[PDB]
Amino acid sequence: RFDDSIIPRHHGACFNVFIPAPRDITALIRAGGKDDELINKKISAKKIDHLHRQMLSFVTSRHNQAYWVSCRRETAAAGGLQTLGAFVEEQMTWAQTVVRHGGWFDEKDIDIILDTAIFVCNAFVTRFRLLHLSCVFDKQSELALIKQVAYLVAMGNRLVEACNLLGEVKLNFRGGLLLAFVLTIPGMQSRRSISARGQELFRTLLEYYRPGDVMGLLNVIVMEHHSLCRNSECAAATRAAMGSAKFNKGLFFYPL
Ligand SMILES: [Zn+2]
Repeated sequence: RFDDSIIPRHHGACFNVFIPAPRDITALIRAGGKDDELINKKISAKKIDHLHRQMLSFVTSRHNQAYWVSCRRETAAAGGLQTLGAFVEEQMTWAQTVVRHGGWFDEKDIDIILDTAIFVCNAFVTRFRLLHLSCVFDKQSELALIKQVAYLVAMGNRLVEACNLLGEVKLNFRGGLLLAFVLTIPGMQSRRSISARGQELFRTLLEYYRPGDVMGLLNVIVMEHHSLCRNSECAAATRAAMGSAKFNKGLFFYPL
């Protein structure tokens, strides 16, 4: 007797056990210039919020902005979904912060982390399509949407079309809400071109986002499909999509 059910064997590997969560940014500048495990780039929502003035004078400083922006886009062009989910996390948590402090998405003046939201978003979704979406999503109604939101963003501009498409749909299933979080900073940055119902969706996703949510949703989605998907190629593609999580040269922090 035993019962192998009470073991979360579906949870996969575990390199860090769950640990319960309870003025200098040069270490964050130096994290940006190197690839590292995310646990080495990690930081707390409230640590960043304490460091807003200072990290703001860094990301909006003119010196090397051209390099950090190209460098981030270079990583995101070659990174897998672990890199890109890391970038999406960093920018979602950064935005949420600058807003709380009275900032806004004004394309005039450059913010390193923000000036790449749309590039990073395009890159993630383009990599999402490397999955066997058909195997993953299941419900035909959900897969139908997800596949289309991925079609528009991945091919061409068409960001407004994908933002608008999401505003119409109810996002009570994980795959769509994920992609919504991905587009939330492209969404806000495109606020005066999208449907009012989009404008409201992305606004709320932004204010209701907590720093784990994107790497979380991506994790549990991939995790639970592969508790049953015995398919050899679907698993092989899932592995290709998320490459090294240690390929993040442009990333300044991984938020929590
Ligand atoms: Zn599968």
